[PDB]
Amino acid sequence: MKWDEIGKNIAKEIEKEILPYFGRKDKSYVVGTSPSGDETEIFDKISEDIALKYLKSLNVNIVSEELGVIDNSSEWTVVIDPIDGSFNFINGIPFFAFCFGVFKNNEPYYGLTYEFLTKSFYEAYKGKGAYLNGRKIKVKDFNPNNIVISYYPSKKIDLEKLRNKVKRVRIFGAFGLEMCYVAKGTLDAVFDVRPKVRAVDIASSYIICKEAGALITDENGDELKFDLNATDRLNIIVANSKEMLDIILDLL
Amino acid sequence: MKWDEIGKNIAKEIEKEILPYFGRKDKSYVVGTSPSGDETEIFDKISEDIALKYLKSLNVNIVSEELGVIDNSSEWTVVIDPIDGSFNFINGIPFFAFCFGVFKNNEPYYGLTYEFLTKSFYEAYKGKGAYLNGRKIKVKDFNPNNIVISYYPSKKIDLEKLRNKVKRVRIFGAFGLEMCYVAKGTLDAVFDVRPKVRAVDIASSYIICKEAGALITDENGDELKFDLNATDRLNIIVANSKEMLDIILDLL
Ligand SMILES: O[C@H]1[C@H](O)[C@@H](O)[C@H](O)[C@@H](O)[C@H]1O
Ligand SMILES: O[C@H]1[C@H](O)[C@@H](O)[C@H](O)[C@@H](O)[C@H]1O
Ligand SMILES: [Mn+2]
Ligand SMILES: [Mn+2]
Ligand SMILES: [Mn+2]
Ligand SMILES: [Mn+2]
Ligand SMILES: [Mn+2]
Ligand SMILES: [Mn+2]
Repeated sequence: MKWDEIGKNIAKEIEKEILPYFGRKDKSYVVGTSPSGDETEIFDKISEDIALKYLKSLNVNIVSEELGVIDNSSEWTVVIDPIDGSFNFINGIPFFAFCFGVFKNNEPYYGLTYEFLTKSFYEAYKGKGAYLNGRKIKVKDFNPNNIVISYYPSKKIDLEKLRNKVKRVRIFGAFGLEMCYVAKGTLDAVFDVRPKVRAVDIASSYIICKEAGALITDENGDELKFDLNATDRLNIIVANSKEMLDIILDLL
Repeated sequence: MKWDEIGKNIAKEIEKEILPYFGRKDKSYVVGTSPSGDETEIFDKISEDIALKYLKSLNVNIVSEELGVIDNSSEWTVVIDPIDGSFNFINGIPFFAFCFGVFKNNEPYYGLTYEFLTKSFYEAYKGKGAYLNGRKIKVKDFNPNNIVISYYPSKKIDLEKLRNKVKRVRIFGAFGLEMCYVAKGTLDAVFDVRPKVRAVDIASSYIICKEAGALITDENGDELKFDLNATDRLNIIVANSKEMLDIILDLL
């Protein structure tokens, strides 16, 4: 059973257990507060549990938004965001996804990202190409007019500066899956200078952007580095290229 | 035949023959320039071309994005947008719909709005009430500590103010469909004062929205009143309650 066979299973299973919850704002209570502050809706937990029901038997560490960490001493740890974008999901906004990330000794091994309503498996092995349902995806070739980013800026962020250079603005309110929309050349880039995105949100899509050509810098335009934890919020800047990144970095 | 049945029929046909196309930015390409200006792309013309098949035997007036406007000197006028949010559609962003607005002597009569990705019919008869797939829909009870608005601003639009007063930005690139979201209680609002939206984007939802209880309006809040042609761009502010309208108006 390969790592994707693992992930893919989990995601499909999760798919069926929780789709009748999409929009159903009346069907979901909160079951508790998680490490990062965020509230765990029952839809959230339920998804993470199916994940836990598979990775439980194996000897591996776990990182997972709701539940937090579960160190098992292995040179293998998985990072799952059981639902990337609980909001959109409960408010019937069709921008959610499942995030599965595997790390051998804190190093990129294989990232799974499943966007439920498209049936789109975004996955990629460390050094082996980033794909889309098989099809070979890669970031987009920059265009100094046709830029199309999605942002989550800070107060100090000059907005008019940005918006004048950007050709199209989108903001789908799920940063992981938005990364993958960079992964395939849809989006030119997507940042978040308002430290919110935790490890568990960007893990699986970290690995895929890498294997697709994205840059994935931090605030000061430096090679983003992070720790495997369901805590600590950080500044990420996934991008299309230098030039793009260039553009971003300054406006901040 | 009941309009609603005719609206649904066309929709299904459209989805039958272009959902395959979804995301495949390769297979498509520009085909003409629309009267409004815009570039017509094959999926668009394929979609429209299927509409007119059904709506030309009816000998009704017809008005749509690509072709423009066919005058049959009837009391009845169909207004069509074969794909709302082309861009996203041809670029894997799962946010796009079919807009079927039927007018009785330049006066709202019926409205269909179809979210292909979600199997969601947004329909409304004048004086009947806004429906989603059966369930009855209304906007959402305002709450300043929880606004969720989408928007497309120009120059004189204080972005400082907006993001600071609101609690969640969600820009989606499909105004027509966004209207149905500001009509089912997903967003508190969505305005477009970067005059790009046209009759064919709003029309069918202008209905649905109203009966759902929203307060559509123009620049200076004086109720939205539009002609029925494929050109003539026009500001607009589909709002939750008056507070929203206020706020949108304040910032403006
Ligand atoms: O789109 C984001 C997201 O939904 C976050 O959960 C919220 O805290 C932010 O303020 C909003 O802008
Ligand atoms: O969402 C819209 C849209 O997709 C248009 O194509 C683009 O010209 C606008 O700049 C963008 O904000
Ligand atoms: Mn959360
Ligand atoms: Mn989550
Ligand atoms: Mn998440
Ligand atoms: Mn267009
Ligand atoms: Mn269109
Ligand atoms: Mn449109």
